[PDB]
Amino acid sequence: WFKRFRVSLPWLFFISICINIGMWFERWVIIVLSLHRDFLPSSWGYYTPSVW
Amino acid sequence: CQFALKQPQEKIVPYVRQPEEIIHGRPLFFATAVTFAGFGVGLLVESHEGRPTKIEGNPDHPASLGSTDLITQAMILTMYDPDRSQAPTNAGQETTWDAFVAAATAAMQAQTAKQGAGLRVLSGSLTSPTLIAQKQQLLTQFPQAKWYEYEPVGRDNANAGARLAFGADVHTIYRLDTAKVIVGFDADFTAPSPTGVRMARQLADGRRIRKGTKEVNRLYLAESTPSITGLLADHRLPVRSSQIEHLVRALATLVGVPNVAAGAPLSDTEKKWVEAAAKDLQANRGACVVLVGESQPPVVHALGHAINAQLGNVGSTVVYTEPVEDDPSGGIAALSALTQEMNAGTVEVLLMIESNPVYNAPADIPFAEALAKVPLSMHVGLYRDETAQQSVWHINGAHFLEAWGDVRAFDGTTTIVQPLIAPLYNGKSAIEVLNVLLGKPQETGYQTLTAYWQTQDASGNFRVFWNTALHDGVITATQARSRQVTLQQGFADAAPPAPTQGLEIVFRPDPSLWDGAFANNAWLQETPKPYTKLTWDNVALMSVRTANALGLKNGDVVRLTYQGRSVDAPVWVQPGHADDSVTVHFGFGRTAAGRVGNNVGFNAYRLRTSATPWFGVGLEVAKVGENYKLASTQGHFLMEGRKKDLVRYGTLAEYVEDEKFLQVEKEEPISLIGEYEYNGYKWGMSIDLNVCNSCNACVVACQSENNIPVVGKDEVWLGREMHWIRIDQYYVGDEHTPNVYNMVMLCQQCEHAPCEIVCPVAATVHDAEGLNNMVYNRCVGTKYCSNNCPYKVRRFNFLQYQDVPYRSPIDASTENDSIPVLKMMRNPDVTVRARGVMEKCTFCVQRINEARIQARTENRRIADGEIMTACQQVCPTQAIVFGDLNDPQARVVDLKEQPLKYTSLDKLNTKPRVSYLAKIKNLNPDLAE
Ligand code: SF4
Ligand code: SF4
Ligand code: SF4
Ligand code: F3S
Repeated sequence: WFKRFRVSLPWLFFISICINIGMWFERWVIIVLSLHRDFLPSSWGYYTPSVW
Repeated sequence: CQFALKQPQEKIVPYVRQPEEIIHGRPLFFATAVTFAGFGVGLLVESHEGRPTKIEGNPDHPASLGSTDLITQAMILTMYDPDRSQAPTNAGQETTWDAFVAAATAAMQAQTAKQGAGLRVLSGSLTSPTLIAQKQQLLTQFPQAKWYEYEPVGRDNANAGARLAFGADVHTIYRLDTAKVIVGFDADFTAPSPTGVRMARQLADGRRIRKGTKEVNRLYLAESTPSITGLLADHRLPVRSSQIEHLVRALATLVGVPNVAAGAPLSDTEKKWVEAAAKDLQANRGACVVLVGESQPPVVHALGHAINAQLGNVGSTVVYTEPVEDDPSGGIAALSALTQEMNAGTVEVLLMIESNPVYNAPADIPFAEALAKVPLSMHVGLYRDETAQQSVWHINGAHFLEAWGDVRAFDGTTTIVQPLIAPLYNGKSAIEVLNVLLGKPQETGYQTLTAYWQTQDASGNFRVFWNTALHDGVITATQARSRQVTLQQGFADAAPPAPTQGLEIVFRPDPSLWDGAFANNAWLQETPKPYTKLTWDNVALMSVRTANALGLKNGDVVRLTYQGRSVDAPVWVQPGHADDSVTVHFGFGRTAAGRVGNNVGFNAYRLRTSATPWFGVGLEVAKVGENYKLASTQGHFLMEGRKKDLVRYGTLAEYVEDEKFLQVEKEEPISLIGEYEYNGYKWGMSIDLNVCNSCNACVVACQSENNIPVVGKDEVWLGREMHWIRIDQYYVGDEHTPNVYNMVMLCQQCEHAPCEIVCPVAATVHDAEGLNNMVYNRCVGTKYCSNNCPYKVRRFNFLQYQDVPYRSPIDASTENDSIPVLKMMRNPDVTVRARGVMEKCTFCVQRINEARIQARTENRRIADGEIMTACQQVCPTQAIVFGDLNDPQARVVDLKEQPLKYTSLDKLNTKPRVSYLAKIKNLNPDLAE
């Protein structure tokens, strides 16, 4: 919102890091956080991602 | 990854001389039986072309009225197990069979100068008439020889408590056709026990809730460990298992039994349970039963008959008969009697037939070290058990689908064990082994079997009897006749001891793995244990109260030290369990089971005592572990407010007053997505969750039938178990004493299937018959369908799940190489899925297609009972009912009209084709609150 944190590239580069990581967690909230606990509580997983 | 421009030149080998009965492409069911505990179960096995493929119950047999057990179902993998013994071993070195007869008959001639003094035998509690009759020839040809019967789980107390209360020994036959009130203390009778299938159906036949039912069994259970009887139990009470022995003494004083002399005051809530039960047994006296499990001491089984005969159950419900087994005075006391004889070097020829006591020893009877103190110790077992590692000889086993033998079920109905196949490896069963000891080696098993039954058949001809005995299996001519009893009183005059304080380890057989004789069976191991959905692990179950006291979690690794012996076991908190007590599972840690049960830890046999072999109060837990895998399939064990979509429960107190009291009245839901008509066969299923006691026999029946692959424990903990049908415990409320309900979950075959609109290549489509067709070949492994499936029934072949306990699935050098022995247990009309292919409960299309095509060939329609799915005709309780919905006189369309009928997740209009029935559980007025 503030031009102080937009023209200043170290902040725009830190906010962009915080969005690329943040918008990855949105795709994790939408997919895994909504799949691992759904209908039928007897089908609740966790998905710790493997090394691959 | 297999690839080729053309599939290889598949060969078509015909017979060399085709039998007059084998039509290629047709099941040709046989009629055999299986010695579970010496008693028969009466099978009816699918013999495709010589080889068996699928084990089913013989509807004419009393021990299994058309439905099988959990162990009994997966014993087609135990046969087609590549770890089965393939040749005899002389002192570990593999040798031939005819070399054993050379050194076994040389030992008989060395045991003939001496009048058969060192020819002890360690068979396990056999009831086979032809094996009894050869035991008789062995004990008169060698008069001083002895035959010690040792089964680690068998009737050690119930047979020693029967003669403790009656004088001579009797064999009780409980009947639940007429039993309105069951009070079974520690009675796991709907268990893998020999009468488990019948006592599950006869108990379920009492709780068949319908449009107008008003009277239902009650089943007060009183058991320390939550068991598959506690699901059907309407008042289960978590008891310490040291109070049971004087919880029956309290019931035997309310019911009037003269000299019980009860002691050790019970509780505020265990006493309220024993007044309400006794006030319920005094009513409906003739139609009731007081069962007693095996864990209890013999004085409790003596009181189990002191109450049954006091309520007039003799002749009506409890029937005492001649003992079916040969000697009931064997077991833990006969194993110690032989071990004290193997010490000092009295034993010279020790044929351990099937007992495997080097593993099954109670750790006080030192059989491991008493062995090798004998010069010649044989063994005839299908697996090279921990005895074969230490015994000199080891004859191959000849698994019951390869052996010409017989059994004798409960009530004495003998069943000729009928070999479907000739033994894959040279068998030499227990009858073909005693022929070596008797001195008639070249005389096969079938020769002695008829040489005994020609004597026992005095009525009419033989081929009109023998083939009728082989056709039905059930001979039902040796029915164990009744016996007048006396019930000599005063057996309870001995005062009960001072109640000992401390945590109690209660020894229990594992539902799935009974006594470790089936530990290499990958099917009944991957199968989740009933209450705790663990698969490949033996655990120390504790109640939530008696683990928050020790500060324990679901993953720690405790060191159970009971009377000097430590075991280093995991821990799994079980809500229904009892306070200050842990349980154990019999038969897991086997050093030489094979490649499947080779290191599944926590051998619980090394904690027993042979004086407290089923429960003891001298345990010190003292956690020494931090984290363990504990692969369980379920996940959340709580009905998270999602009743009306999960198993709906109620009580008969509010079912007689309003039949439709849990059927929610909802309007016709709007559906934009068209509507299709199924004018053909409308294949539907109606599960009755009121009687689903989580026997897990339907879980294996879908594995034996649908070629479902076993998965390793490393990949079940990742939630990748292949199980098209699963039973779901849900533990509603009061985590110290929770009621537990099952909703056996399979593919609902939704008419508006959401898992179909989401397959990009259109693999999973619906049918004109009305069931979701999973096509395993068009499946590119997108795996999206499960994410749209509301029930998450669809299971995905993530890796090459095939022969997984025999080849770790995380490899690919052998993922196209198949075990040749395992290729025979697979169903020849179900696709053996490759990797990257989703699967689901297909209503057994392999049975619908082969029957519809047989119907269209004969220009007729499908009969109501002609298409039984694999999980329908294996469920002992007959919960699952599958059939045509368009046929108006069908047992499903007359079962989907019940007031309890509901479908899972009807808030999203999938139109599920399976329709569960609610769990009405007949609460007592003066016991509930
Ligand atoms: S439905 Fe499944 S769990 Fe229930 S009794 Fe039948 S086989 Fe056992
Ligand atoms: S219940 Fe699940 S697997 Fe069966 S048709 Fe519906 S979405 Fe597919
Ligand atoms: S119908 Fe057959 S394949 Fe489907 S869940 Fe039941 S047993 Fe398994
Ligand atoms: S969505 Fe499609 S292709 Fe295969 S596994 Fe699932 S079906």
